[PDB]
Amino acid sequence: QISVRGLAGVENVTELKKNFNRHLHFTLVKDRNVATPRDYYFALAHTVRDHLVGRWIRTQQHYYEKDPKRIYYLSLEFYMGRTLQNTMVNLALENACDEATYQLGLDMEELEEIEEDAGLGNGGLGRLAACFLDSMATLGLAAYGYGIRYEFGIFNQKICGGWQMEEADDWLRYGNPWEKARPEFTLPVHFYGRVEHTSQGAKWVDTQVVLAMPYDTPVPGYRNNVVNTMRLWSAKAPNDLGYIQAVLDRNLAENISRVLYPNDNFFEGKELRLKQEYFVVAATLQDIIRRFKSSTNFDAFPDKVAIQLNDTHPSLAIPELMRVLVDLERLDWDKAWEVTVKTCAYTNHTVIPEALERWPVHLLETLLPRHLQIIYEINQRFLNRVAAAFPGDVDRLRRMSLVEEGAVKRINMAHLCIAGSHAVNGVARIHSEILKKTIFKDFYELEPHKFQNKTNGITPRRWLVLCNPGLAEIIAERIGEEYISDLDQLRKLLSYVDDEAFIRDVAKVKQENKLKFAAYLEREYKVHINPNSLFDVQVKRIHEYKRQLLNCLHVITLYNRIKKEPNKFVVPRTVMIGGKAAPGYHMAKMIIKLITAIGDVVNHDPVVGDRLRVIFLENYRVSLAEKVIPAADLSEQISTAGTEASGTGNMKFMLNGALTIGTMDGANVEMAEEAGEENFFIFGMRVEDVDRLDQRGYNAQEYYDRIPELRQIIEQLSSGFFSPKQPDLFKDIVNMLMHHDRFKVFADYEEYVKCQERVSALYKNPREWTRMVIRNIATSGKFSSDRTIAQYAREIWGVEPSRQRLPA
Amino acid sequence: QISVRGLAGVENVTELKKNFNRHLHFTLVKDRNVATPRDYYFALAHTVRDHLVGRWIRTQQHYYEKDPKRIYYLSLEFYMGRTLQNTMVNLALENACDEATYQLGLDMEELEEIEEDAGLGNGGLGRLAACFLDSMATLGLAAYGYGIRYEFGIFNQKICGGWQMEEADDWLRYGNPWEKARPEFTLPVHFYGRVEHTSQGAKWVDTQVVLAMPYDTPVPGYRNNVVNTMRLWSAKAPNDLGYIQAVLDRNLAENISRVLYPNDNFFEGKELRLKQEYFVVAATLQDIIRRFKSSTNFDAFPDKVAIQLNDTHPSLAIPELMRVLVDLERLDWDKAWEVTVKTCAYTNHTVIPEALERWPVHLLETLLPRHLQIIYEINQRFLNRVAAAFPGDVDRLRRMSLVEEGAVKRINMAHLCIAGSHAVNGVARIHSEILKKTIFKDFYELEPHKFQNKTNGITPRRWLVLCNPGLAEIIAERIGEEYISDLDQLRKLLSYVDDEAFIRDVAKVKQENKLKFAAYLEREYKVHINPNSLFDVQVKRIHEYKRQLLNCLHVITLYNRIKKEPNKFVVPRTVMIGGKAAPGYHMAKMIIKLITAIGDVVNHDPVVGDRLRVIFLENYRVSLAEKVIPAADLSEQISTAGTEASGTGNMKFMLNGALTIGTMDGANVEMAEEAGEENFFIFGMRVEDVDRLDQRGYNAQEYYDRIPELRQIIEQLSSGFFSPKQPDLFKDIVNMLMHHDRFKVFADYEEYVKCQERVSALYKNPREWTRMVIRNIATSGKFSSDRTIAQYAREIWGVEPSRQRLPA
Ligand SMILES: OC[C@H]1O[C@@H]2O[C@H]3[C@H](O)[C@@H](O)[C@@H](O[C@H]4[C@H](O)[C@@H](O)[C@@H](O[C@H]5[C@H](O)[C@@H](O)[C@@H](O[C@H]6[C@H](O)[C@@H](O)[C@@H](O[C@H]7[C@H](O)[C@@H](O)[C@@H](O[C@H]8[C@H](O)[C@@H](O)[C@@H](O[C@H]9[C@H](O)[C@@H](O)[C@@H](O[C@H]1[C@H](O)[C@H]2O)O[C@@H]9CO)O[C@@H]8CO)O[C@@H]7CO)O[C@@H]6CO)O[C@@H]5CO)O[C@@H]4CO)O[C@@H]3CO
Ligand SMILES: OC[C@H]1O[C@@H]2O[C@H]3[C@H](O)[C@@H](O)[C@@H](O[C@H]4[C@H](O)[C@@H](O)[C@@H](O[C@H]5[C@H](O)[C@@H](O)[C@@H](O[C@H]6[C@H](O)[C@@H](O)[C@@H](O[C@H]7[C@H](O)[C@@H](O)[C@@H](O[C@H]8[C@H](O)[C@@H](O)[C@@H](O[C@H]9[C@H](O)[C@@H](O)[C@@H](O[C@H]1[C@H](O)[C@H]2O)O[C@@H]9CO)O[C@@H]8CO)O[C@@H]7CO)O[C@@H]6CO)O[C@@H]5CO)O[C@@H]4CO)O[C@@H]3CO
Ligand SMILES: *Cc1c(COP(=O)(O)O)cnc(C)c1O
Ligand SMILES: *Cc1c(COP(=O)(O)O)cnc(C)c1O
Repeated sequence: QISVRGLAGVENVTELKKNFNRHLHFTLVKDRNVATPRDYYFALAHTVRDHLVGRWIRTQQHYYEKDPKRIYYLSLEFYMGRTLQNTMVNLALENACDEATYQLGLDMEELEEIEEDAGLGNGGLGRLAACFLDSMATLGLAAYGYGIRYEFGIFNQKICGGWQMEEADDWLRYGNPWEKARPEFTLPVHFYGRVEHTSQGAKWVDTQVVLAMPYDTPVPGYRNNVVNTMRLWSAKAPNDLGYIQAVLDRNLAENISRVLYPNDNFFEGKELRLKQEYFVVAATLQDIIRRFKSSTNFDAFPDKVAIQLNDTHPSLAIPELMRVLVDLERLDWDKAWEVTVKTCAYTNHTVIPEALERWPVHLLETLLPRHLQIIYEINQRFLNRVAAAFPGDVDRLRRMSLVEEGAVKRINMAHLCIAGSHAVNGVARIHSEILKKTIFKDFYELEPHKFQNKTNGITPRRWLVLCNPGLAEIIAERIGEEYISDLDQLRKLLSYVDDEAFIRDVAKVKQENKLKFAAYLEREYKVHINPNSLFDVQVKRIHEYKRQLLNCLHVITLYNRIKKEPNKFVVPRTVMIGGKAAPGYHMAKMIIKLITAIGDVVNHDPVVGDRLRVIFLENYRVSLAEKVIPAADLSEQISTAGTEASGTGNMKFMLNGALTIGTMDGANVEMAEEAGEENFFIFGMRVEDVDRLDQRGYNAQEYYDRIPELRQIIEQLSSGFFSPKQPDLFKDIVNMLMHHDRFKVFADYEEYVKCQERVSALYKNPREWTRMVIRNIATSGKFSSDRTIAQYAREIWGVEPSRQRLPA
Repeated sequence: QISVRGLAGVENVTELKKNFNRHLHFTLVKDRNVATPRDYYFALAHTVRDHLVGRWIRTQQHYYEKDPKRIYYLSLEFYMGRTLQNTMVNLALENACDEATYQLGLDMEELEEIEEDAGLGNGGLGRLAACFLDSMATLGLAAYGYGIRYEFGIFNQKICGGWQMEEADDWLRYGNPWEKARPEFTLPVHFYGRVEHTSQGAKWVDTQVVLAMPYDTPVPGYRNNVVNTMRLWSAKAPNDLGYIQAVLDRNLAENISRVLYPNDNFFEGKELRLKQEYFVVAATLQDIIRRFKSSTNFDAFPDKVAIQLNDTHPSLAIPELMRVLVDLERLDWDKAWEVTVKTCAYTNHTVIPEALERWPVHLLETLLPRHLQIIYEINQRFLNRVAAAFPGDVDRLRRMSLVEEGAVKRINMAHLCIAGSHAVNGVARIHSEILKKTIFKDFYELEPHKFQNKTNGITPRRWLVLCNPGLAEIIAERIGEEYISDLDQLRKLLSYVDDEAFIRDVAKVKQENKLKFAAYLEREYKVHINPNSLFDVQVKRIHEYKRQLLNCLHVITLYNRIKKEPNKFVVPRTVMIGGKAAPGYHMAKMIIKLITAIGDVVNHDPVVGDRLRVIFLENYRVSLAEKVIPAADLSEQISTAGTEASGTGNMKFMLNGALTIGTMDGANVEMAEEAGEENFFIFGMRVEDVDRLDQRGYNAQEYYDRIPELRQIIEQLSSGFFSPKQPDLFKDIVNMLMHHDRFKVFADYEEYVKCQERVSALYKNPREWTRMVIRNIATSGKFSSDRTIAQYAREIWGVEPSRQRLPA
């Protein structure tokens, strides 16, 4: 059908159809007369999977022969989403399969919707891991993704009475055709026990043992025949056992890989979570070393191994690597430490205090006794270095210690990471500067060379070609298909900004996406949106710093203004807000309720008509993002300046033809810088403005007294205007806004509303709106994860990326 | 290589080899240079599996079209063993695969040993289910085996210090290629709740829900292209959910199908066990009814459905069927009951009191409230019938009640079964007569027509062709291969009893089996048996009624006699005793220890040389039985008369060329009757003898005082002769033997020892021993499960078996 979607081919198509039938018959054991749609999905999934195996085996074969430096990406999260379509795209089988399935009388799109999302992530951090795997494979790097195979990923969100209800994400129920169990690589992981000191050194003994079984999932590069591996560990109990109970208690050990903690940028010092962090770390390292010894001095270890820590979650890799080298390989501490620092690198993802991992000493003391001793030793030698560089600065020592004193002694994992890594990077220029000027100022002054920046990016394969084939096509029609793996080329579209034909096509693709999505809402959610209105969407995890509330205030303002002048003209808008709230985050759940409550009032007001609709996008996840983003006109990125490290959703919207309204926060700064501030809708306080507001003191009351429209909104919330049967339902919201708002929602209200008016004014001029859109798309090249990965490779891992196709 | 093993074939072999490679490449994702032996086993397993699918789909297709009466075999146990070789045999692919694997440079036997046993059974009862499935498929019956898919089957037994150590049987760890998950047939099962009475009748409400997911395993008939199904249910928690714990608590619901209770002929009133019994029953019935409505009056239900209860374990099918018909389909009680009785049949497996299921009323009251009411109602109407037939016999009423009074009110499930079934059968003639004369005398007098006998049998496919191809061949060489599916033809061998060539061949096959097994013991168990000695083996679950102890007394006698006259000649013997002891059955575990203790003394006595060896066969199971049985010369079947309902191991030994020494118990009676008492080594008390011994009173001391040799043995056990470091280790054994032996071990000692001497005398005459052997094999035809199943079909289910081959 469309060019960028691959060639069909007589032989190719008849080859797929026959294999589809082989699998339906032999693999699923069924015939066309009893086959269920799920059966069809599986037949196709196995057929496509077969085209990966040859390349997967030869790629892993290639690395064994050439023996290149290996990149190990450790993360407790891999927000993969669906993989059927992504695999077809990277293999160029999309049109062929579409045709073959067509001839077999089946709609492929219907079959793809049957696939369960691999929701092994919470949000930004886990999606970055997923995009990185794709880019690493597309750039020919010998990379391995390592994490945990959770039986249950992020929970499925259902709204009842306007409230969020959590449901277990049993994604493995019908089976996963993409994974391959490798029982022969099972390894033991130790917990508890005690440390024994002998003549030969320390000995960790009397430990409880848990087995780690790996499941490999293929990761195809884009049209280069490279297939890397993502290895996920699963917890199994040893077989070595009144009798019934002993057998049933095996579930205790296997609960380690049972469920993903649903926290987004928030620390929970639970034991189960620590066990998970050590489990993935211990099993991965043994696999790493094993693979290494098959190439005994570890002096060459750093030249053959690079270990990237995605946040502090896998920070135990540092003391674990030391333990093995010192306790097992018998290297001397200093040599061991040199090796450790040279192979490990750390990526920081946030600056908010509640997200920092600080594990109680008593917990590490019981669970990982030897690791605690190693951490103390690391701390000792590290503070000796600080003391020597900054003589007499006793305060600096307390601040830099990996150990935090107080009622409860804790270990600061972020400090552990900085000390044990040769590189520490932020995820956006502004975030990286803040790390050097605030949070890690002391460390930066001690070792300025370790700190770097690596602005995040997204993969143009899944986030453009896959989710917006219509836009990918009209772009390919003018500049070719090379940009798909070299997004910078998108700049060439800059000379089509005045092209009438292009303007019409870009505007038409968007319109089509909106129509398709507008229908989607009625089908599986029976709604009533007007596809001619402006699609105003804010989708991301629900959090106070994200300020979904500021968005809510604007929506209530629009409503009040309409009611004030019913017969005045206003640009119609469909406001969509979606995202999951972590269970137990009360405020976050109150916000979802408030949003649905507003929709309940606004959506049923005869006077408003279809000029304003408020929709809460239920169960937001990767597969839903692939749908709503291509259909958006306005991207809401309004976090208080200095709180959103980088953000990646913002890049998704820019690449897909939506305009951005946001603060100078995270990557927003670099995006506006690339497109030109005039092509961005920037508003609100900048970082410094937040700073001198705190020094002076934030008094929300001041804004309430000076802004009539704001005052009215607050009075409506308090009086029960949005909760008739429960007048004080939102007393907590108002209370927080008026007396304890850490994120200064009122401070940016006026500027936000005004900027929103300029957005509406521009939407009234279709041609100019679209021309600004073209300028955003044309400059979104920098935000491709290919660029990001190429920088990590050259500036951190010390390996050269290659686009050379591997033999077919 | 051998005739009965199928034809190779040019096309056939090159077709297997290529498919073997397809699977190794595409299914296991590997190449010959990294493939592990397990990988090879799986490639072959998937290849063979592919040859089943066509027939499996057409067989199930056939039944749908013809719509024959369906047989549902309910059992909580299916002792399947390995299925790779069995499948090849029934498909006649054994030689072809052997050749194809040979050409690929692989030893098939080595690959078969990699397969895990499906140990979803304890012993006799579960193996009978397995043999029945094979026969039902071989006789073209539209039969379905229904049970539970236990994550952990019978535990693996390991001996340490002479003691039994239990290990979890994690048989699904590497995966099961034979099963097929059918998520679309998932059904809900209810527990707890309460009964609500309305205008429309009773309503079971506020129940906890557990889902039942089926996994189908193919069951191939012998060379007839029929492939039946064994559907095993797995417990899953519903998805409808502080947050972490709720997710982790899902394991509570899923623990229902986690492990098989390891009890052999012993009742454990545990809640988990009851839940298992209802779980398999409720899910199976819904499946049965669903399939029925697709052929609404249930008057025809009994003509289209037969439900066989393997013991009382699935007895809840009776009140469950009533519940559905009355509470859901709204039929009137009497009609419902007529239907129930006509579709259900019950098979009794034992008469020992400790095996009878008596569930506490309070348990059924909490877990299955409505079922308790239905049982009470059934009991009421049933006793009204007894009262009418036996006016004034108040005692008879108490005895027959399904409800047993006392400190704790219980429900007698066996009484429930008799009342709700149109047929009740014993498993051996003598066992069935005992049911009518004792245990169920009252029921028999009330309804003599319900009671029947169906002597057990074993499948000649697995128990001859598969485990003893050498014997199968030399027999086929003279009478053809028709006997494999018509064992009666084995009688034709009766006219070869004087044939010199046959005598030499039969004796040679045995010798070969003994050599192969004698080596096996050294390889994986590093032992030292003499293959020229008589193989004396007793393999079965360890139990006091089985009297492994009587065997022990004989072994100690032989030893003491040798030590008395060291230079006297005695026929050398290798005594093998194997079997698992249920955990918590103290006495059973003491017996295993005693056996190993004897071996420790006997096996290291220089004076004994290799004239006497005592070996304890570790981890006895189906796959081990297939090895030791073909190699045995003497089969020990010495249970106290009247305790072993039937036995099936006895039939296995007879079919494989071993002579039998045993009591007139269970099927032993019918076997000796078929071969002729002169060709059997019968000894000990008969049922009546046990009876007048009890009436008089059993005084073990009397035997101890009158038998010098017996006295010496007891003194040795007490003095610590077999436990030097622990003098009173066996004080409990002696105590039980002397004061509380329910099984009268001493009563049969003298006769047992003497009979054992006649066995030795016969072994000294090779030619005559072998001629007697031929007479046993030649008459073992009656014990084929094909005969057994044909009788169930005609006399109980009302369906005609057929040997007609189904189109290929
Ligand atoms: O594995 C090492 C030890 O681990 C564990 O210790 C951890 C603590 O439990 C944890 O609380 C935290 O320590 C913090 C501490 O609690 C806070 O009080 C604070 O401490 C600062 C203090 O307030 C400042 O005064 C200053 O200390 C200076 C000190 O006053 C000054 O005298 C000098 O110190 C020199 C010593 O005087 C001199 O004897 C010599 O010390 C040798 C030592 O003899 C030798 O054995 C070896 O150290 C051994 C040690 O002896 C063992 O006891 C064992 O220690 C472990 C603890 O038991 C654990 O509880 O093993 C050690 C091996 O490393 O080597 C020493 C020299 O390296 O030289 C000293 C010169 O440095 O100068 C210091 C300047 O630092 O600073 C203190 C730190 O800011 O803050 C602490 C950090 O948060 O973390 C501990 C692990 O780091
Ligand atoms: O669902 C039915 C009931 O279920 C539950 O009851 C069970 C008991 O809990 C459990 O213990 C066991 O019962 C045993 C009992 O505990 C023992 O004591 C013993 O009882 C025997 C007794 O010792 C003997 O004397 C003899 O009883 C005779 C009786 O003495 C004599 O009078 C005559 O009985 C006639 C009645 O007199 C007459 O009124 C009439 O009864 C009607 C009844 O009116 C009508 O409602 C209906 O029965 C209802 C009943 O009324 C409800 O209470 C309800 O009963 C349930 C219990 O509540 C549960 O606890 O529902 C019933 C619906 O079936 O129909 C009755 C007639 O069928 O006619 C009677 C003529 O039969 O004769 C009897 C002769 O039997 O024998 C007793 C039994 O041997 O042994 C009991 C069995 O172990 O089991 C109970 C369920 O079976
Ligand atoms: C891209 C993405 C995110 C990250 O969004 P931000 O707005 O940067 O927080 C979160 N969830 C999903 C499903 C995503 O696709
Ligand atoms: C045949 C068999 C049994 C039954 O043996 P009996 O001696 O009748 O109790 C038990 N276990 C296995 C493994 C069997 O093969």
